[PDB]
Amino acid sequence: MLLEGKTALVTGAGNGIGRTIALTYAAEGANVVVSDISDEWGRETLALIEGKGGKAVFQHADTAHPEDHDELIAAAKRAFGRLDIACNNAGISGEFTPTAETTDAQWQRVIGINLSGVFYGVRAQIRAMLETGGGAIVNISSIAGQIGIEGITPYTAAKHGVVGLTKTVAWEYGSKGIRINSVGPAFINTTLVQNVPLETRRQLEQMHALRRLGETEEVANLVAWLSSDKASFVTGSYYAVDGGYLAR
Amino acid sequence: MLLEGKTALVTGAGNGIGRTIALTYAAEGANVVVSDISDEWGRETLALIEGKGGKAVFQHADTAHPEDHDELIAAAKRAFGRLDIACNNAGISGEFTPTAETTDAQWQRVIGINLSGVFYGVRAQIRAMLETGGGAIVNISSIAGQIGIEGITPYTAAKHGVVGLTKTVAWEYGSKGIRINSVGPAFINTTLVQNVPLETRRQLEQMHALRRLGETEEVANLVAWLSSDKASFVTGSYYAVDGGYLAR
Amino acid sequence: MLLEGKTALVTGAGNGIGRTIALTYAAEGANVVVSDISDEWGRETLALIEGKGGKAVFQHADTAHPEDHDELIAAAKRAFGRLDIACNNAGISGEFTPTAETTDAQWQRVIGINLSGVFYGVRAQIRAMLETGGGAIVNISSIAGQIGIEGITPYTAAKHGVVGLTKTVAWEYGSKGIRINSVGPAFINTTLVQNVPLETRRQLEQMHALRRLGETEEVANLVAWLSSDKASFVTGSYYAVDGGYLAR
Amino acid sequence: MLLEGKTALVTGAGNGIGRTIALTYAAEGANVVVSDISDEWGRETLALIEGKGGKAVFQHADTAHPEDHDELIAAAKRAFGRLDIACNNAGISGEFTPTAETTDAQWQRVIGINLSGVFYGVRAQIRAMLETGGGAIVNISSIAGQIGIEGITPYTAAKHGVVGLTKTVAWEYGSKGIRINSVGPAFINTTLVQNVPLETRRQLEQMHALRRLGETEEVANLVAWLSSDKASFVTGSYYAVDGGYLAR
Ligand SMILES: [Mg+2]
Ligand SMILES: [Mg+2]
Repeated sequence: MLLEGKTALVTGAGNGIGRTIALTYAAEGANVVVSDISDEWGRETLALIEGKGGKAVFQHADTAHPEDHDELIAAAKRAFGRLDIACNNAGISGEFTPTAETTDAQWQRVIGINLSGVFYGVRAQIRAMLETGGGAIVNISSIAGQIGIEGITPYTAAKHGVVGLTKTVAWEYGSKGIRINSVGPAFINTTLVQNVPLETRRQLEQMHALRRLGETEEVANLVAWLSSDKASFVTGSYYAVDGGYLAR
Repeated sequence: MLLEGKTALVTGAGNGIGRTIALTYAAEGANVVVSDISDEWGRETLALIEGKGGKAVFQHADTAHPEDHDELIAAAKRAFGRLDIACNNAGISGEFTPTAETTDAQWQRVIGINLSGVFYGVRAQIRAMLETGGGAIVNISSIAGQIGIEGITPYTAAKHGVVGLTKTVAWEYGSKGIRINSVGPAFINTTLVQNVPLETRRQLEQMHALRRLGETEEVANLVAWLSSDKASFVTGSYYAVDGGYLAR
Repeated sequence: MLLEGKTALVTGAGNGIGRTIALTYAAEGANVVVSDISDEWGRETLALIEGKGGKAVFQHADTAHPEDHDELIAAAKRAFGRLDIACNNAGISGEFTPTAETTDAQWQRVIGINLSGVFYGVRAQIRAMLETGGGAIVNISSIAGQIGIEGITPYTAAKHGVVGLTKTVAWEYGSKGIRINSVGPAFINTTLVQNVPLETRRQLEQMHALRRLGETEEVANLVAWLSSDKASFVTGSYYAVDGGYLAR
Repeated sequence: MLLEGKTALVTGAGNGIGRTIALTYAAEGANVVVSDISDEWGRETLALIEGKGGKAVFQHADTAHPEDHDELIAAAKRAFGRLDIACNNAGISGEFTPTAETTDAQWQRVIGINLSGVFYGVRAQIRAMLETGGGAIVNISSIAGQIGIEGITPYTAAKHGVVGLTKTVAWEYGSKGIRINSVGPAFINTTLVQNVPLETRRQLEQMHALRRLGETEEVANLVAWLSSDKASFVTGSYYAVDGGYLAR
């Protein structure tokens, strides 16, 4: 086990990559504070964990609301005594819309969830970890944190911004035992990409060196490693899980 | 003359890098729409342009307000008939504050000006330029768009976000006559920077391979070149003007 | 056990990072072909592996000689029957010498070992792995594959070259069952580094966000993970183990 | 004029991007030392320059031979008194060959010309510039200095290596007034790409945001700017001229 005895929080854990991250953290021996804006999906992730003999609680949060992060910290300390690990996993892309046609609401919503929500989490997490001797934070960025993808200017800006805030936090808090890294998935086999046409999926697949999409466990495995004491010299860094996407 | 007969917009043109960009645009023959949140400062840059025989007007805009960008486009159209070039110069980093102590207001203000304001500007500028055959946009990022600087998490996030949205927009509009690139200054001898102790400047200087700080004209020269038809194969890219800061 | 039943080759395995990589591979259950230019050092690493109950052999190779790579493949095939994993660990930077004073012999030696030797190894390893269904290759680069370090132009060139050839090979062989990635250590507490003055180490330490040097096990842990089936969506990519060095 | 009164050397100047660089340097007012391994092509470039009223000489060099660089320096000092500017422009890709099939001679030849030849030039140039108060060096890298291109492992490694050696030289010599930068062209309309099929050229074109190939003047214009006093805060940096290639 990678994470025996450690307490981990995961945001956006009711579905997709966040759900797998939560399940993997618990399989690696972590106590997990599952969070999602959906109570139904969040509680289902919790039930998944408990059904496999893991230790977890569910706490609702809208990560775009600063105040909800304090409730997350509170839940961790109350259930498990300390926060060792946090994963800021978040929103989706939004709809594909050219920049000239992108509305204020699209820009604001994507920025809110995928960038501001990460800052608010990271700020609360740091505070908590500083009390119990440090810890490890992983921010889920994207390949869109390194390259651009047409139609999703807001997400690209957000995901780049996550890569940046990882860098400055690493230097601000490295002395004090907080590691922080970003993870950059490419296209992963989750709901949204499952609903598009075989032709479009083949097109996406062909943008990867491995010529397939990734699985959520392939991302989670990385996240779990970066969250572990095996990663103790790893901070301020972007870790792709991109099947070679960025390499061409 | 790199820019004879062109019409350029410069945001944050009231002082520092943005003032010099505006002057250098006029010196290279462009008509200039001077913008700034401060009307007094914006009017001053206009006065310096006009003093040398340049053609310019001033138009107030709060670039954090989406609607004010329409007034800038309109001013360009009213004074000179079209928009050929835009430089989104944006602002400053705010006070150095570690992430765990950075307030909601700090985060929201710096994001709003240095990231959202650039998106609202790029959006408006694309729309305008598409009416008359295209043009060139230069976004001023920072070294902070590529590395972290302790104490300015919000600015680092924003400036990384700027590098990302440049990439997307370049692919979205590359066939439609629009080039867009980002510029990454390091520490530049502005009035703000001038006042810090010879010791602290000696510390900033030593972070550059040239072992000095840059001048605003060294930034503006690059911006002018990137805005010109000499740069006709240059798009989607980040151009440091950093005296070697990123190279170590 | 990340690597049960796998057979791994490690070059430059006689000491430092390469010795620890080899041990950690054996500890994770792989058979290990130990290689090094120094037979005494290579035999020592073999002895430490065998002492713990690991399965290993030693095979001399000068990795700068293309033909010696054939002897390494053959040793893997003779002792364990196939090659599943290879780590091209390569060497050291040589003496710090400014570019204008760097000799032909310095340039040619460092390029030969740290760049050409990696290409000859990757070439041989690809050929071998293609015979039995594929495998995983990890190239040890450096922070010097992403930034410059004064006095080691040849090493900087080589280590950047390693990051590049990783990218190409990943696309060339990604459909044929081969993953390849690069690892970028910063300054690591090897015997070489251990002997430098507490002052000079304090200067190297301060260049890392963790404000210390790394341990060879912190590098090897990453290498082992990247060599394993947990890393099944990871290819073409650079994975720092740099304690935050690149983040400023 | 950008370069009035300055003396510039260009390598690989008998054809393609190097020839255009030479012609542009001379149009910008520089005295030019044209160099190529082909005397015939080299002398034709010289005649082009002289026919437009420029000042230049031709000096043969094989840039893979260290000794030939001393002859280049000697020619500059003898004809024009000093070296202000140098452009290390070089070889070609070689044949497209998968890594497992690439021979020792292919790896050695491409590395020799595109990497070692750049180091040997840079080493000689530094020495010369240090005598007359510094200057500016531009290294022609490629998009292959940032990404991988299947079939050209040697060129990818070489072009990455050029990006790296630019970084360390910038820091070693920034104090002493030497600027050094790399330029990264994408696919440019030169002989080799002119001879491939419309279908293949359309495929290449489609890898650029501008959806066309670049022209040699678009590259030279950049090189000339980076070689000029307008670029005085620009060093250690990679400047794409890639039509947006790297941005996706
Ligand atoms: Mg790409
Ligand atoms: Mg740095």
